[PDB]
Amino acid sequence: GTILIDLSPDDKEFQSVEEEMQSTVREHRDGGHAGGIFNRYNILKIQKVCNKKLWERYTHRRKEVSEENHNHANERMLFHGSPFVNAIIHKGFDERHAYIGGMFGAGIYFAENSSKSNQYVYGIGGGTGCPVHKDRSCYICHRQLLFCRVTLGKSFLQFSAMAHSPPGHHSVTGRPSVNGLALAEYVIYRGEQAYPEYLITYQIMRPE
Ligand SMILES: O=C1OCCN1c1ccc(-c2nc3ccccc3c(=O)[nH]2)cc1
Ligand SMILES: [Zn+2]
Repeated sequence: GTILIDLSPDDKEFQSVEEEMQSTVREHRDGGHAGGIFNRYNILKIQKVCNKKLWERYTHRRKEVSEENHNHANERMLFHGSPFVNAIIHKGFDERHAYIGGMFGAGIYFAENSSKSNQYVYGIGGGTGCPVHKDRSCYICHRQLLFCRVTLGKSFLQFSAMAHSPPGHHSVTGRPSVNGLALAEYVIYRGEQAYPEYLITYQIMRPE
């Protein structure tokens, strides 16, 4: 049921999604171990992910959350990196896409920093890196991230350096409490609370 529509680089929508990718790169405390060493990306393609059934599943849950939270879905656009991006865009998010060992429990994790999601493209901790060269910092191989619409609802705030949401909450927010430059990360515990809106194909770029 999924079709992928290419955006033109001239399209304002391409440009605004690219800007969110590039502008939310940061340095990571692993010195690039998981995701590679880079300050920016080479964006190769941005595609809109269109699936009516998955969209309706998302908006149905969004309305339920909204109604439980004074008509406020608390919807964000957030990055998700996973070796399972291809399954996600066809079948939707579900329990198989959860990070069982995540610091906020077994849920599906999203980041404000694109560079954080980039650390997960080849698996937890970058796995063994790219399939072709076994390099977590590969500058040749094409990578993919999702830029997703995510319903947070009432989000449980965790200050810090598939399970259930905390009672009375629809998500968890992981607030950075140490690294002053890090943006927030978020966890949802139901696949229906995220829609994979854009598929971004890119390379990390070797700094000069
Ligand atoms: O453990 C896994 O088995 C199935 C799939 N998976 C997985 C784990 C973590 C991530 C991931 N974890 C994050 C943690 C924090 C912030 C972003 C992310 C992010 O974009 N992705 C994605 C998928
Ligand atoms: Zn490679």
